[PDB]
Amino acid sequence: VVEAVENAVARVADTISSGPSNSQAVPALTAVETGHTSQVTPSDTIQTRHVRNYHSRSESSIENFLCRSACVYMGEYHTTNTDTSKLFASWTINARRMVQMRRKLELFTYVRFDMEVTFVITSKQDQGTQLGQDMPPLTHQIMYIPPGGPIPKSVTDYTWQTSTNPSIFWTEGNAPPRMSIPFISIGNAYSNFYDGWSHFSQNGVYGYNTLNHMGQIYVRHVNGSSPLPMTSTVRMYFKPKHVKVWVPRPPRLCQYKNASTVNFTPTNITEKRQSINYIPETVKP
Amino acid sequence: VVEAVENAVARVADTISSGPSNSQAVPALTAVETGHTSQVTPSDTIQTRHVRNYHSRSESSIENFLCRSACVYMGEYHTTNTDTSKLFASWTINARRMVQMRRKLELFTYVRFDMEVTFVITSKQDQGTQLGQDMPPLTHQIMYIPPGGPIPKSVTDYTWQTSTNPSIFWTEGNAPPRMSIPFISIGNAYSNFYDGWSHFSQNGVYGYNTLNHMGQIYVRHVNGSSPLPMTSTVRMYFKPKHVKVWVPRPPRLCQYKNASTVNFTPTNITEKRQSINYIPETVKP
Amino acid sequence: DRVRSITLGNSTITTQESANVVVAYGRWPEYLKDNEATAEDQPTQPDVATCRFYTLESVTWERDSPGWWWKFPDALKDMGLFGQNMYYHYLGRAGYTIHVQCNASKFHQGCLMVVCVPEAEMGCSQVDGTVNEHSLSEGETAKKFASTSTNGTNTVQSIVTNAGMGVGVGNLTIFPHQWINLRTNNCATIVMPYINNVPMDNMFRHHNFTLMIIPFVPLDYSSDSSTYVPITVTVAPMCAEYNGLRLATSL
Amino acid sequence: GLPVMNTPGSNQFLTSDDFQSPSAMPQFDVTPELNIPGEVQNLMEIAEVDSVVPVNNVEGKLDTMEIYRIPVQSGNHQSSQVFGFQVQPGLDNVFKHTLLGEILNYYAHWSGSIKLTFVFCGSAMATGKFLLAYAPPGANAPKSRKDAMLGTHIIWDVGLQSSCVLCIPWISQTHYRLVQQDEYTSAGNVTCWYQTGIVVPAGTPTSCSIMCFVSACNDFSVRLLKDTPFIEQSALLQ
Amino acid sequence: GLPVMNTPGSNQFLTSDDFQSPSAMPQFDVTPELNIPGEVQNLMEIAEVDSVVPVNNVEGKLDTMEIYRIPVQSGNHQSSQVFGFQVQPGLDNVFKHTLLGEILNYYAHWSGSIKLTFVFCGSAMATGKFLLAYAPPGANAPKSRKDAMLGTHIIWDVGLQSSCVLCIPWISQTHYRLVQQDEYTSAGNVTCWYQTGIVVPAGTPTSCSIMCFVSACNDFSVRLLKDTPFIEQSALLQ
Amino acid sequence: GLPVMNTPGSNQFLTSDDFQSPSAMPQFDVTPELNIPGEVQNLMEIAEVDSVVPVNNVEG
Amino acid sequence: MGAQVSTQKTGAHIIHYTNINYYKDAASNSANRQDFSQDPGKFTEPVKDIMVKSLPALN
Amino acid sequence: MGAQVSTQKTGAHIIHYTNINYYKDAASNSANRQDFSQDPGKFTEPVKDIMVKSLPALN
Amino acid sequence: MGAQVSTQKTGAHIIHYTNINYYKDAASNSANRQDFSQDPGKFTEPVKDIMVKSLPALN
Ligand SMILES: CCCCCCCCCCCCC/C=C/[C@H](O)[C@H](N)CO
Ligand SMILES: CCCCCCCCCCCCC/C=C/[C@H](O)[C@H](N)CO
Repeated sequence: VVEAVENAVARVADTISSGPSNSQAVPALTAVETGHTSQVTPSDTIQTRHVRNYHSRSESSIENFLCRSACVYMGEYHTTNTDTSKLFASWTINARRMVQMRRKLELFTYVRFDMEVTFVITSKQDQGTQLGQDMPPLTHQIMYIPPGGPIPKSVTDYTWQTSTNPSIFWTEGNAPPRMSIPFISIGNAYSNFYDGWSHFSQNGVYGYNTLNHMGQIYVRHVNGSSPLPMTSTVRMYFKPKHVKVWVPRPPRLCQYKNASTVNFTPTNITEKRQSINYIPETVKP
Repeated sequence: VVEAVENAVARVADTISSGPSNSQAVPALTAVETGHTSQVTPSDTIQTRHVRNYHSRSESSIENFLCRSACVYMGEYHTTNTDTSKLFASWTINARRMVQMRRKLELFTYVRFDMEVTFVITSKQDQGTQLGQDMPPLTHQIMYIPPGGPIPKSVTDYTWQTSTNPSIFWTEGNAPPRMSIPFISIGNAYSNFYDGWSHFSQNGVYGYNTLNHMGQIYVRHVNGSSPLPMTSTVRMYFKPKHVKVWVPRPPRLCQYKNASTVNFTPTNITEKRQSINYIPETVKP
Repeated sequence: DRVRSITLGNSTITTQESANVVVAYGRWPEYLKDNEATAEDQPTQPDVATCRFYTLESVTWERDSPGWWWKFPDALKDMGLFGQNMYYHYLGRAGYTIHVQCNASKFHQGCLMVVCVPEAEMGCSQVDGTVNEHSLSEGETAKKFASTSTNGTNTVQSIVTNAGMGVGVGNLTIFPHQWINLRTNNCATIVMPYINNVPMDNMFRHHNFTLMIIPFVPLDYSSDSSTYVPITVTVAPMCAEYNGLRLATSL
Repeated sequence: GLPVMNTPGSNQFLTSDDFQSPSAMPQFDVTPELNIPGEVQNLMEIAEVDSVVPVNNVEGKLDTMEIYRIPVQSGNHQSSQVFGFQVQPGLDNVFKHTLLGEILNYYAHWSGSIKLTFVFCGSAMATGKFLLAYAPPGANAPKSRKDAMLGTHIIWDVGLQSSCVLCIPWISQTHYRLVQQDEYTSAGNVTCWYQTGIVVPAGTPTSCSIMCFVSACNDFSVRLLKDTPFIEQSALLQ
Repeated sequence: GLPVMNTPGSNQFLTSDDFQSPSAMPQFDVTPELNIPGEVQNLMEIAEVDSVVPVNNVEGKLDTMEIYRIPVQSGNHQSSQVFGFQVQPGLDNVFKHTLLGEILNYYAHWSGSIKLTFVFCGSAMATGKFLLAYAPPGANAPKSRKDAMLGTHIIWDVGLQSSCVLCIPWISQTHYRLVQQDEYTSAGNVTCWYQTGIVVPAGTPTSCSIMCFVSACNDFSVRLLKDTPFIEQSALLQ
Repeated sequence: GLPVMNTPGSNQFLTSDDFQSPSAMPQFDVTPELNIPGEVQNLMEIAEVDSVVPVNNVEG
Repeated sequence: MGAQVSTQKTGAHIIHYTNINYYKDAASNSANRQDFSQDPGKFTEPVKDIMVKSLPALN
Repeated sequence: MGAQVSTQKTGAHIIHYTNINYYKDAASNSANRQDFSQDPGKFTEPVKDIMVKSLPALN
Repeated sequence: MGAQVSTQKTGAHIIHYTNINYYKDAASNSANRQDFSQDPGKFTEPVKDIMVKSLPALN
């Protein structure tokens, strides 16, 4: 069986031919007080020729705009140390620490989508005086813990049994690991802004951290080895797909300060020029 | 040829609209002495609006509940030693040594399914004063011995010929090995609890070990090498599929003591609070 | 074409110099339907005791005035039976009709922007800090935008150019809005539906939208023209529903 | 051969994957299926069965049957409250080890209505009436019968039928609540009061007890599987 | 098995690929979809909305509302020019932080017509007429009303309608221009002049101001996605 | 998954191969085609045009 | 060629997939994740005489 | 065998492709890059009374 | 399933092949090596009046 699926191409409007006019129709006179934006084209104000326009608005749809991978977290962890908390990495899941993807997401109030997640892991040797040894390939474990699950205390804790938590095992020299996640929220859509509190007495925690609660990630080395110490760095990449967004907002002007708040320092509207009439001259012999 | 298979979605019941009432129907008066559980809904006791409910009970079916991989065994073995019994690992097959999967399985009296088995093998260097050598990739052999087969005495025993036993050969740096096993029991379904003996005189062995008898696993290094000693650890993961279960039971309250018995230490029913009326106040300015 | 009349409950507004009416995203308020509900108890719908125009207190537009904002709900929690139905239930839901009035003579000048911002989350003047609710809202009294950068603790960073949200104030036209240009009209009207990511919500915990009034062209006049020019707001809830009746909460 | 290209995710072990794999025992012939009574097809069938709630979980009673009995008696005790607890079916000590609680602790999200059945276990000559009330979140718990009567309640009259059902209906702003409940997804409280009092004739014991059963309704469901925090070990062979 | 051969590109991570991948949560049941007002389907819907242009971006006014007002007054000021700027919707300081500018800075190529709306915010008793002119590239910007009148222009008469639209039509030798405009893809300039002057009666303020709004027409489009230069950090947790 | 076996020639770069490859710019919208005069379809069209021969190629 | 086509798990308020079996034993097939039946009356109502729920339980 | 055939993105002035779904969940499918709808009037014309654009806005 | 079958390049004096497109963009397809058109008169005979070749070129 084969099924033919049709794809409607969507191009921009053609401009029509127009001639001289002398009448009572005033397309160029409006009133912005109504909250309405004028729908006037060049053919209403000047004389125009007919043009057949073949341009398409395909790369500005929301799906093509948001469906690319971006880094959201980077972290380090060791194979040998004297701290036992630096032997594994762990963090809470969100998209608020890297400013590019998070400014791109905050153009809208609410978003809903599935996700594709990729990891990029690299290792390196720690600076020691005596070098020289052959080491077998390293293996890494990534575990996702939804809220309420037990938390590892070390790299040999029983919790890495991962009986019900989903985990990834990977070894260096292969393709980067990848998996997809569905839309997981107790609400009908994700919320990027929340003008409210956590306690009914209008106090407690304000803003975004009240609503996310999506678990944690833990990463470790599996070998448990290496008399000479090594160091690994893990980077995580998000890619949304099957997207829907609501209620657009003005883009962020000020620089970000931290991952919890919308706090900012006052910034200008733009940079200056000489005077309200200044023109740069570019046609000179 | 293509065959279309239909999947019936199963959602929860809608709540219907209900108004005031004054009659002799008493839906809220029952008697628990009968052993019957009351089938009353909110619309029988209060006034309700009509709601169309789209929620589905898909993740609480037995198959989705049990079809995940869990660790059931971990073991160590060396390439060089002075014991010749620590050069290979061996164990009897069951699912009673890791408490998470075994508590999950014991919600039912009888179970029947096929299995998917995965192995995760890692190696490491033994702590010596002089390091530095290049070692070729290591290869490992896993052999399953059904009850009655000959038992290896060393890592060079003839029994690793594996002429009729199924074995796996694997080398480090590849994907983890995996294979599937059908439902192998002389009974019609597996038994998680057995309130009986092995001898007709009502003595001998009591309980679970009377009925399982499913063979052993042996694992070794194939290289037979390494003037500097190494150590490997093997972990085994089970995943049941095509499941059926019977006769549900109350979940285990006390902690487990050993893998043979159901022995326990007396535990409380829950933890305490201040008094039978205690309420935590959370609405305070 | 410039005259309009709006009736709700036992209240009516007339106007003789209106521009038009903005319907936020082409959507009128309506009640919750059966295939979108999650709460199971029968809801209450008062329908004329709550859905009527309430008037707040007025502000004075001066020659150097930065602007004002209110938070909705929590500006109507002491208004008649709407406030009482807010205090006894756990869940509420309503749309709104907003009407802003400001009149002046043909010898005055000035221009105001009237905008409704959903989920307007604000920042503190201390960047290593958090806001409190008194700095966000004073009920029926308005908060005041500032003229420069603010300092000190516990106050909101309120210089008008950033609108206290870290954006450019000239882009707020992305939201539902109108203008009051003193030579053209004397009132603005916005009809706002219920906008949230869940079908109902608690009305004390969550501010659904902020109302901002920002002058772009200051007020000016000459020798002996009137100096006192007030601005007045009037709001009416629509399709109001409540769920989860228990004893009255106390703030 | 056929040209191919490997994508990210190759050669990984995901513990919730669903693939095919070769059989280590080709053409093995399994034992025929037997029709054993009591087959289970969904975990929600177990959560719809009543189980006894340990309402009296105070110091000194955690290992006796007294943990299950609610005490009532005759005389003027109207100002005294009978019992009260929060609605947290997987979090509160009162509900966490029951059947419904044990099933919920394998999941992260729950939704639906909850049934509480009360049974009077006094003599056949004792009479009385009680008020059973559920309050929604947003206020503090009631301190008197007058406050409690304003929420969702039922008046139970003791007679030839021994049992009365209080149904807690799903009233929430979100579709699901967390099993690990916080202040944002709170669900309210339940309280009991004397509506008239207990009256007995001469020759009867004065004190009586009440028992409470919990179960789930036919609109109930859970999601987001996780591991449970009630079982643990410190080494293998356990 | 089946014979195959691997091609170049195997085992690489391209950040704009489109493949299938296994699910880490098999058979997860998502929350039903709600019909929230204000759904967006294309970024061009946002760029077609008017936003205010900061035409008066001179020293000392970058953080006040005065940055948005264009000053005009009564008396003989015909020889003075009102305002002027280049047409660089993603490059010039005048246009770069508006809605249209902010959308264009995510892209490399743009094309289409541009709408500028002007609103007079003086008293109801003031009268005047203005000339709004757009000149194509190839010459220097006009220095007088006589030069400016030779290009594409409109004469705005102030009255009961407060707003006048100057439409800049797409006149270009290439199909697309660069968002980072150079001399090769220049687009021209816009200037304003007094056509008659402002006349007021006694008792009215003499000075008035004009405001300008920018938006895109229905033949507008962009392409070649890129990262924006307006946001940046020096370390994580920002 | 599906059982497979790799043949000789795997993971090589032949500079005259003809395979498919993933796009680094998904759904990019190209400029429309213009009808420019003088389109060439085969190199033999150029060799059929006369050109002048340097017959007198002697020293100086 | 012995292909099965069935619907995918979606939401509510192109959507089907294809499967081929590669092996000779049915124990090699993937899990049956899309079968949702119920029979709760076996555990909640195991009584000989039917109880109406609007009538008294006794008498 | 549950194959979808659809047209490719080309220019203007052999062109279709084939897809098979391999997984049971729809969250595993690839992105929907070929849906191009618009509704700008929701943001640019949100007024109760219609405005003709050749007529005056007021009076 | 959107398969194209076409003839192979052979000699003169079983021979066809199959192709499937895997990607959504046409820039991902393989080269068009089997299109052989010609129009030499554009470069060799670009004159307004036709020249017969058995007649004199002039007179
Ligand atoms: C260990 C294998 C699985 C790896 C775990 C990855 C799962 C990550 C949880 C999915 C969360 C994706 C949606 C969250 C993003 C935020 O909602 C956005 N910033 C908008 O709110
Ligand atoms: C060497 C390659 C094959 C690897 C050998 C693995 C075969 C394992 C035997 C299958 C046993 C699976 C069923 C046993 C589990 C118990 O029955 C459960 N705990 C319930 O009784």
